[PDB]
Parts: sequence; C-alpha cells; structure tokens
Amino acid sequence: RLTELREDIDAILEDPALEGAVSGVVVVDTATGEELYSRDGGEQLLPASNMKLFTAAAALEVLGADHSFGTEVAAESAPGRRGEVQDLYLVGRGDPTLSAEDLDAMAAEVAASGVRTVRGDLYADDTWFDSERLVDDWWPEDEPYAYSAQISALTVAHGERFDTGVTEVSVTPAAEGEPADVDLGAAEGYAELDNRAVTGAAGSANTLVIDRPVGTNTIAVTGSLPADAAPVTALRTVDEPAALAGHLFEEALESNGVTVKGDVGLGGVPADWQDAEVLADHTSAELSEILVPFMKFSNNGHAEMLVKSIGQETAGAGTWDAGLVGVEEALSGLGVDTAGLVLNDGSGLSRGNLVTADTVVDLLGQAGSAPWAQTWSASLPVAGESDPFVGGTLANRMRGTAAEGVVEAKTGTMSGVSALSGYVPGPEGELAFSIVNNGHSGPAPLAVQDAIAVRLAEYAGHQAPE
Ligand SMILES: *[B-](O)(O)[C@@H](C)NS(C)(=O)=O
Ligand SMILES: [Mg+2]
Ligand SMILES: [Mg+2]
Repeated sequence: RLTELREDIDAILEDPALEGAVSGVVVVDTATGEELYSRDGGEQLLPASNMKLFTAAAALEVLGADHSFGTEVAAESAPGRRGEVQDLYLVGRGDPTLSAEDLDAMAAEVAASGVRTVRGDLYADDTWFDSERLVDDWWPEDEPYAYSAQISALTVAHGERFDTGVTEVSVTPAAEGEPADVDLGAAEGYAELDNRAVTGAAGSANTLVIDRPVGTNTIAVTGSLPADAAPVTALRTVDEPAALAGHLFEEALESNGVTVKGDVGLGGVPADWQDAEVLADHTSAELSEILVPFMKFSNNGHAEMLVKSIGQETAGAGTWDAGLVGVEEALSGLGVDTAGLVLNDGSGLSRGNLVTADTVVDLLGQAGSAPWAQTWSASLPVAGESDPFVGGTLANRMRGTAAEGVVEAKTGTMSGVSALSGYVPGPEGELAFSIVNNGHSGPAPLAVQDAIAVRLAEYAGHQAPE
C-alpha cells in the first residue's frame, strides 16, 4: 500500500488529453501531514473557479460567518399629514441575495410608513461599492451572460440561486412565420427589445439567439424557433444593475399604493441631507448560508461582491484593489503562504489569476481547522448528489462511485483551464487534494480528475454503491 496509489495516479495522468498540458497534482493526508502524492506542486497555474476557495475563506475571516447585508430606502424627511416625500433613495449595501419579493416588502413598508406620493425622483444609490462594474481583463464578448454580470452594491438577484445583475428572458413560440413572443423579465420597461426572431415550422432548425450587444442596454433577439419547440428561457445581463433595481422598486411602489411623480435614475444620497428618514430596511441571510448558492453553483457575481465587501470592512472601499489585498492579507493571517498566489479577482474569471497546487492544499489544511470550517466545508459541491443544492457542479459527476456523497471538492473551469480541489474524508485519514490543469488542446480532463478522486476515495477506505 501507499506505493500502489502512486502507480495508479501516475497511470491516470498519461491520458491523450494531457498532450501538451501542465498538471498540478497534490494529495495530502490531513491527519498524518503526509505528502501522499505531489507533482508540479509549486508550478504556477490559472485556477479558474478554484479562486473561489480563497475568496470564500477570506470572506469568512474578514466578514464573519454571521455577516448580513442590508438594503435601505431613504427620503429627506418622514411623510407628514399629506403623505408626501420628495426624492426617494434606494440605498443598497452589497446584498447578493436581493429579490423582487424584497423590493415589494420594502414597497409595502414605504406605503405603511405613510408615503402616498413621491413628488420627486426615485434614485438608485449603489455608491457603497465603486462604479467599476467589470474587472480589467474580462471579455466584452462574455458581457451578456450571468457569469459576466456587472458588479454593483445595488443588484437584483434572480432565482433561489441568486444570480445577480440578470433578467430571465422568455421566448415562447407562436405560429409558423409569425414572430415569437419575447418576454424581457424584470428588465421589461428598463431594457430595450430588438426582437427579430421568427417562429419557424414544426420540428425545424432551432437557431434562436438572445444577445445584449456591447455597450448597449438592448436585448437583441435573433434566429428562429420551431412552432413545436419547448418555450425558451435564458439569463441575460442589463447595463447598470441598480438602475434596474430602481425601475423594479418603481413598479413595487406603484403596486403598494404609492404614486411616483418623477423619473428614475442613478443617484447617491446627497451630502447636504442632514438627518435622513429611513422608510424601509432589509436584512439578507447570514453569510454562512449565502455560501451555499455561492460555492455550490460557482457564483461569480457573489465572489466579486464579497471581495468589494471585503474592501469595505478593512478599508472602507468597495473596490477590487482594496478587497484583493484584504483577501491576500486574511489568508496570510490564516497560516497560508501567499508566495504562489496572484489575485486579479474573486471569482477566478480573470485570466490574471495564478495558483499553485501546494498553495491550494495549504489553504485546505488551514481552512479545515478554522472556527468556520464546517460551513465552508458544507458550502462546497458534493460528488454525485442529485439535489442541485448539495450536488452543485458535481451533481452529474462521479455517480455510482466510491466518491458519491463523499468527496467535498470545488471545481474550476474555463477555456483551457480545468480544476478540482478539496476534501476526501476517509476512515484512513481526511484527504485534501488539488488537481489543476492548464492549456489542454482537446476535451476537458474531467475524466482524469474524477479518476484521481475516485481512486483517492478508495484509498481513504470507501467503496462504490451497488
Ligand atoms: B468558474 O466556475 O470556473 C467560472 C469562472 N466559470 S465561467 C468561465 O465564468 O463559466
Ligand atoms: Mg418593468
Ligand atoms: Mg461511502
């Protein structure tokens, strides 16, 4: 034993997929502190979504398991007799889990506090973070999509997954030759529609494109949708998230019995306002439980929002420059050697990132003994588990294997980058492992990742369900 593990993993790393790829592979037995397996442990590689490990362990350190985010709506005075306020300010403070149901409940409170007429304009105050929406090196072709959604203090989160800065577009088909019905979701009335899509014949080619062209707030829909096709739904981003949350809170007040007389725009509570009257407040879930949808489904928006939030705790600045340092700081303070690291964002979306595998293993050992260990461990995706909120990105992976409901790891994935790091808690020692793969030519070496992980599940003393 022990040497067998070497041959097994050595052989797994011979696949034709590893033509001209660099692969960092580090396995350590937490209990003994034994270096089970190490190959290119110090080599510097792009982590992709394994950067979320760092951002998450750091959000814990800096923000606390119990940290919650609050939204506030302000006017310059309380409503009196006539139930009239002037300008109304929707003031967000870094809430990643902010639904339209919450804006309703805040619009409910605005009415019940006595406002009936917002005589001035309704304003969106997301000044809590900087107005820098996208990291330096993200791609303009990524912009339209949930993972490249803009970063704001005031964002509307969709679904129970809390996908920020996006509206769900719906394209139901109609009759052959007729244009299809496009439904812009929450951003109805905020975003432009450029519907050029047509309903095609029955069982015909599906070539439907839902896009938002760069630097525009226009949802340009193209292509064709069959008459028989299952109605389509897809997440697209808006320009200026808070301006949408503005528009949506607009609708809420109109609904809750409040006439709004002026325009909706971006704006920060003016400095001349002395003693503001806060008409509605809200409170998110505690971070620890926000970690779940964030880590399970690999939420980018959450990652960056948390960073910039980290930049507010330590520096008073909703800024990447501010939070990234703070992140690096916390991990250092966690017992982590930051020699190998290079941080250009929270999510791992930036190609400006670098990690080594020894560094990830380093992180994992440290975080494991942290007073926040178990909610961190929990937030991580679990192998082969049908439940999305438990499976995460490992739901359809390693099913019916020694790694099923066992391996707690996190995945990292983008063009020519693939990664798996985490815990294999076995009877023969809680294993922590990292596998980082860069610059492969053909398919994703997900098979080589699972293979390693399943074998490690077996070494730990597990066996495949039958
Ligand atoms: B992560 O889940 O690898 C994330 C960065 N992936 S991506 C490229 O935004 O889809
Ligand atoms: Mg609307
Ligand atoms: Mg088992």
